[PDB]
Amino acid sequence: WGKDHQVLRLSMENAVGTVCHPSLMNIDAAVGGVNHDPVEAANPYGAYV
Amino acid sequence: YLGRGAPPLLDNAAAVYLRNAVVAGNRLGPAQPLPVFGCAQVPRRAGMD
Amino acid sequence: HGQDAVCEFIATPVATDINYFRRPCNPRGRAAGGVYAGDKEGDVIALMY
Repeated sequence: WGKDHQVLRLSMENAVGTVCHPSLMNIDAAVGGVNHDPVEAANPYGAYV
Repeated sequence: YLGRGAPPLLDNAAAVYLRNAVVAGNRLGPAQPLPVFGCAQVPRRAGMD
Repeated sequence: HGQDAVCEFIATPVATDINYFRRPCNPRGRAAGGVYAGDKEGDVIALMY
């Protein structure tokens, strides 16, 4: 109920401004920011072609 | 799409296709493009309750 | 019983939810008031149509 006791609704077509913007595909800050302090061998089985 | 902090989609058709699919009628949606220097200019509506 | 009142019918989509109707709302479908106008000149008559 919004202000005024009006019963309201959101749903998920409502998230199109957030997740349908090309911020979803931008991770370069993440992949570089987790890169530092290198990590051990990961048993590159499913990790290697 | 009211700000710019996002490197866009690399297909320029994809970018403009999705921008104005989202931005089409949004209550926040930019009135005129996001000026390079300027305010994002949320449209003002004839009335509010 | 008293002065006969007069009912009037505005054809509406059957698929208009009952919730816009479980409230004081406007019979036409949209707020027409000049109470809501922003006094930005043409607000009322934009506020409406």
